[PDB]
Amino acid sequence: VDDLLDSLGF
Amino acid sequence: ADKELKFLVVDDFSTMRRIVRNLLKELGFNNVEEAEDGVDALNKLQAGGFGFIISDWNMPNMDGLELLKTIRADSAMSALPVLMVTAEAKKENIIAAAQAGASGYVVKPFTAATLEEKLNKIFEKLGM
Ligand code: BEF
Ligand SMILES: [Mg+2]
Repeated sequence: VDDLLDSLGF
Repeated sequence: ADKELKFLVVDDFSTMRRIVRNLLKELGFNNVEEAEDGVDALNKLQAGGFGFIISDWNMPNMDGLELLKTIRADSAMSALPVLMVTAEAKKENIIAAAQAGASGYVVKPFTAATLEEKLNKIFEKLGM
């Protein structure tokens, strides 16, 4: 989840 | 961002709105109004002047995703920053948020420090 948020810039 | 930027805090739970409003105040953002769902939010946005939206995900009548899409599809409001707040992060909702144009996405609860960090990321991206 956090890697997704981080990858998306959130 | 201008300290007087007018925020609209949208959430169907009054206490959560109060908390977000207080966190904003702690950061120096005093110009804040509230809405209890997407319909109510759109109604108050019609009054103009708003510069930032913080919206909850699950709300009756019109939820946060629905509100976000409505804003992004409107010629006068399409550029408004919108920070989504949610009780639970699910990959599917995050991807949905990105597709609809969310400026940010944060899981509650969060501290003032976290709010400040998310706001600044958005300000920086948008040159505010
Ligand atoms: F109802 Be919100 F998505 F926490
Ligand atoms: Mg809710």
